[PDB]
Amino acid sequence: ISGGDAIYSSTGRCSLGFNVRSGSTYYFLTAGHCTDGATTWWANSARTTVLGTTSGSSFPNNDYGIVRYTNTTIPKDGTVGGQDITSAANATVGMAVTRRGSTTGTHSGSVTALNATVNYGGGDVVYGMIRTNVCAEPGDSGGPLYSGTRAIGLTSGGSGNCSSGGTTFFQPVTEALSAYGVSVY
Amino acid sequence: VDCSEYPKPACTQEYRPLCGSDNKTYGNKCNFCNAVVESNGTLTLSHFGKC
Repeated sequence: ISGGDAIYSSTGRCSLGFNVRSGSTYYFLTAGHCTDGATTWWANSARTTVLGTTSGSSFPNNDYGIVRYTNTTIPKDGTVGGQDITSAANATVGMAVTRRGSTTGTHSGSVTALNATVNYGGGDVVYGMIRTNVCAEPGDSGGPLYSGTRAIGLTSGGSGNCSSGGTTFFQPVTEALSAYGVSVY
Repeated sequence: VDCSEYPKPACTQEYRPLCGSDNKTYGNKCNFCNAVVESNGTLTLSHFGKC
């Protein structure tokens, strides 16, 4: 399973952000709004292929979560679909980026602003987000935003749709790697 | 589902589908409620789950 693939929790479906590790321990990153209140994660709708269990979750304020792999057989590719990812980088205004998600597949665009505040309501506000003109739709949450072989962000939310065009905000991935002490591979 | 606090400029994008009175599957409550608003209150909930 790789960046962009579907992930299922008890509650619904999100997308795998990036495969990361610490030592010999494998985890995956996804959005914190997906990890919040999720314990177990599976690879299919039927919930028969277990992936692992939530180890950390940060939302609102930030929007990242981490799940530790408990499935031993499943290949854990350090890619996004078949795109290799070799490092993490900071987003910059004007940077060309690509998003992949379980519902919409792959879509491109550019970083239009940094440090945006997005208010999802009910006190669910997130800060420090990357704004882009890339679309996203339900199910795409938590998938990767990358640029070339650089990991950049995790999909959080936004408006619009892929047909009409829209705006998507992403959580800087560097902040999660550093919080959990993990790195991409 | 209550769409009173809508509209909302943004929605998180997890998938937990709902079925609208227009036969469209809405991906989550936030997306569904913003559509309600856009329709000026004419769209309603048919049932939970995909259509």
